[PDB]
Amino acid sequence: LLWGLVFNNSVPVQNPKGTTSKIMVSVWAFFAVIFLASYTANLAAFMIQEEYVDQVSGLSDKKFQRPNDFSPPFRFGTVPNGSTERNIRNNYAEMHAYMGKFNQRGVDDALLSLKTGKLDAFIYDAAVLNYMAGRDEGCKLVTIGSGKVFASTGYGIAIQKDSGWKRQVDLAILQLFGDGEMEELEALWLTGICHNEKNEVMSSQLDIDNMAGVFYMLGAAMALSLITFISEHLFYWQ
Amino acid sequence: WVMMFVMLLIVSAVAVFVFEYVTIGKAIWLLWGLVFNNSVPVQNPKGTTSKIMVSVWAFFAVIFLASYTANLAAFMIQ
Amino acid sequence: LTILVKKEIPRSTLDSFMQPFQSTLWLLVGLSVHVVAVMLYLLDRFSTLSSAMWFSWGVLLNSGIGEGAPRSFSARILGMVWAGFAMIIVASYTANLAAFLVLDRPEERITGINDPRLRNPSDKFIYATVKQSSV
Amino acid sequence: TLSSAMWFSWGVLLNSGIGEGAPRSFSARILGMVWAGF
Amino acid sequence: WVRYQECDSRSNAPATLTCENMAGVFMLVAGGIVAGIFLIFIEIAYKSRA
Amino acid sequence: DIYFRRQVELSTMYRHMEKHNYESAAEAIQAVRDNKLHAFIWDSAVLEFEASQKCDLVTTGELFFRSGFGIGMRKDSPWKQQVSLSILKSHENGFMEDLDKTWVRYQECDSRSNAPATLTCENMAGVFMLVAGGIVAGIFLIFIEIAYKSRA
Amino acid sequence: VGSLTINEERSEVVDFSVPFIETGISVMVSRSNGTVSPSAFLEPFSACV
Repeated sequence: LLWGLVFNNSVPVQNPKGTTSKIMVSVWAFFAVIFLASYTANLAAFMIQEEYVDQVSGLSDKKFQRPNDFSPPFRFGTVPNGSTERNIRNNYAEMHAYMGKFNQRGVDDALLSLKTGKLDAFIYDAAVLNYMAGRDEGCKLVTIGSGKVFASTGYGIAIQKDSGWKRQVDLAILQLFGDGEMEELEALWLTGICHNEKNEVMSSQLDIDNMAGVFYMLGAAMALSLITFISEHLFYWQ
Repeated sequence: WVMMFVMLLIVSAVAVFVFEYVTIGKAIWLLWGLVFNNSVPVQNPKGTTSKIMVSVWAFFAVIFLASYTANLAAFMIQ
Repeated sequence: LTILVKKEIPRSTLDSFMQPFQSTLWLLVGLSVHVVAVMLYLLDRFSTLSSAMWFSWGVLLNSGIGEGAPRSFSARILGMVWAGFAMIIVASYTANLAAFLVLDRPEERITGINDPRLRNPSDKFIYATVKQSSV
Repeated sequence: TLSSAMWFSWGVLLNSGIGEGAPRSFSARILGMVWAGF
Repeated sequence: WVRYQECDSRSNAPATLTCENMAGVFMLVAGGIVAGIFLIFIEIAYKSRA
Repeated sequence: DIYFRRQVELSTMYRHMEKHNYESAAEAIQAVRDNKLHAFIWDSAVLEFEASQKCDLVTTGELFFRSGFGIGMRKDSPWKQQVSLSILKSHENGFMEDLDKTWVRYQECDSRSNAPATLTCENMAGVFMLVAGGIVAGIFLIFIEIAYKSRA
Repeated sequence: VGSLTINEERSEVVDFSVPFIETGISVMVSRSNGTVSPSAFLEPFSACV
């Protein structure tokens, strides 16, 4: 009796005898109506504030290692002439040895290959990618983490070897940093639309097949119903 | 609220048909208790052939109140 | 001065007439209903037989159909978590129905003359004013 | 069916099925409809 | 002359009705009321047979 | 104090800054938690560590003066070509990523995203106390009812 | 002047100025669909409730 009304069910259940028994069930009903109305509330609070989690993180992941056990495996894109190739060829040889079949011919061609399912992930410089994250017509998912970069460096101005004109520009650039004029030069530079400025996620739950945990809470009881059936052989010895 | 009554009253024909092969005032008293989530002590109709339409109405009820609580919770925080 | 643009469509969730996730609003749960009726049948036979599905559907849909509880406790401990599962799926359906109607839509529009959609020009946006005017 | 009316009505409110009987008159039934709706 | 008419201030509040149509959820009972008599006829032909 | 004194548009702010300054980082860090000082200005590479250990304070976003801590040398020492190389080499083969993984981001409480959608259903006392009072008072009401049953 | 990174293989021949815009090697991931948690919210009601 006491399970059917706490979990909102009209199981056919005989009430207990007498009017004196009728009180405690009427307390339990007031515990039930408060209970489920709490739990539906908290769950509805929980499932419209939780954030999507970043299924690939870092270059040390098994996905970015040798892609053995993956229905069709990961395809990494890169441009094969520049600095990133010379950095990636001195730390992970087999990574670029696998990546050699997936070259791209341009930045926008990398975006067109990313939109058509032809590429799973793309590897390039940080500043150009942080610009192109902000100037897509949609503002869907962009970069791993927030701004986590692997080999932090800078841009610069190349110059003739040991010329005297280095030490002046070395002052003058710092004077620009001293004046805040880079943020005055921000109006052309990297601003945009949707730089994760909502952190919203709306999802049709075709991915509601994550309910396998409560299916595991089902079939475990489907085990225990056999187990107790086996311990219902104990009156044969008693 | 006006489609509810006119789709509610139509089961009297099958309630007559199951006794031909409990409907004067015991039909709508059953059909109100489960659409508004209540365990009113209500006799079910006779026969296993009557058991189908109530099992449709229960699926209309669970969809209904779960809709209306949803929309009200959308309405009262905007 | 101000900027004039065109409002969008955005829809309501009317087309989800009890089908928000009918891809994964599975009939697999109905097979679970049938096999748990078969399981209660097998638990009750070898310790009220053909009526087990008329029990179990009445557990799910909150409809009190005339029926008896299973006599063995081994079926009762399964029925406990079956009713708990029914409460779980109806509460999750309630929360995901509220989620469609509480969450708004993307495409935040342009804000003043300091927008890079408008400050830095392109082909994807067209701007115009009346000729020979104060603008 | 006279003294048990509150044991009906609390069972209408708190979703607790108590061994009782429906009112015989329809004039009480039409009040019970909107009581359950409330 | 100016503020005499409106439609609705576009504050983008989707929390409103337009529960105008209800067809796909009522069609299950509209199909149940028709198919139920046919299943009742098959059941009573079974009752008459055995 | 150099960055603020250099700017002219912020001069009034700098004139508001002269009467409350501190001498070390830990003094102001302890003084913020004692509510004597509502705000503090320092580097991000100290405050993001401080917001991961002393777990009552928060940063607030944007940056002003983007630079990096460098090795200070005497002018025209002969090591100026060696140490400018090896630093870049340590940025190449993954040494600094091990260094800050060992030292900087090793502890993290909770990215204060202000998500109240969580538990702390720890206590349940005021809702369970109705059944805890019902179980005690019910036997007394049953005794009064059976004294009525015995009487009439 | 332009887009030109800093590394060790170029610093041997060429001298460089002060670092100018922070950058590095990053990775752009696809624009995948939204996902809820892989379980129902069974977190710690089980501890006490």
